[PDB]
Amino acid sequence: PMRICSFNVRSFGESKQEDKNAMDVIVKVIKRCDIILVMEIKDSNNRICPILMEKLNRNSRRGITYNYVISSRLGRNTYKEQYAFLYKEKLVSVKRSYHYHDYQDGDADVFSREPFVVWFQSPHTAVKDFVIIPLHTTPETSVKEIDELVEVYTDVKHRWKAENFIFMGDFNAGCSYVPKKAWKNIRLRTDPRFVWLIGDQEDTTVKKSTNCAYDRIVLRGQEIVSSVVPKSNSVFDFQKAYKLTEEEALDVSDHFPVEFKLQ
Ligand SMILES: [Mg+2]
Ligand SMILES: [Mg+2]
Ligand SMILES: [Mg+2]
Repeated sequence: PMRICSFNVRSFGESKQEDKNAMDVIVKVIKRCDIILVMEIKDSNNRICPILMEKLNRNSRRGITYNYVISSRLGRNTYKEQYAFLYKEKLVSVKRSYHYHDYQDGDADVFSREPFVVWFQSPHTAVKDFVIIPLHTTPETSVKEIDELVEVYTDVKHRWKAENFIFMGDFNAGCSYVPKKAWKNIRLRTDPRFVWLIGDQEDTTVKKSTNCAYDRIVLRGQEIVSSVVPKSNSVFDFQKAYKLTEEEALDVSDHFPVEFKLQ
């Protein structure tokens, strides 16, 4: 069974490479996953190659090799981020990737960080291919941004043959950003063909004082939905798993990763 993870790593820049403790936790988290979306990559050179070197040192299983695809730098101006997908080479490959663009009226309007959509081929799963649409919203505009994910789904269906979709990332989908009353105006929730694997009662925040399901996974496509391994869909508490204190865990990230498994 293949594990797919999304992980918001707070400010993953050159500085973070120097905290060996935090970096070792991040590597361990990645090593549990066959595909992992990493968000908040911030660098104008290369942080994604150091990570691959680190992950490919034990050249183990004569081939548990990892590769990556990374988006362009996305934002309004000086403040840019990248989405990266790290994946086990021998288990999946990238068929195509593109940056969503709204050809109608306002062209850079809704997303500050346009989804970097990636079409994966997966010869060993029941579902032979799927598309991952990642999103990292700006907190105060999460209602609109999450809602607009149905327009990305439409665009991808027009462009590619694809039937199976995974929407994942940091939607900021809780607490004061997306209150209970606002779910009514989000088509990604009110259309029930979209299946939510992380529910509104989950805690994706490392801090003990907060309990919000900021990070999410949503599927569409009857094939992929019915291929989810029962009980696999969860928050991975890396703090409890590696016996870290709150301070050590906050050095890694402010967010826990979310994940599920596919048959
Ligand atoms: Mg942040
Ligand atoms: Mg945030
Ligand atoms: Mg918490």
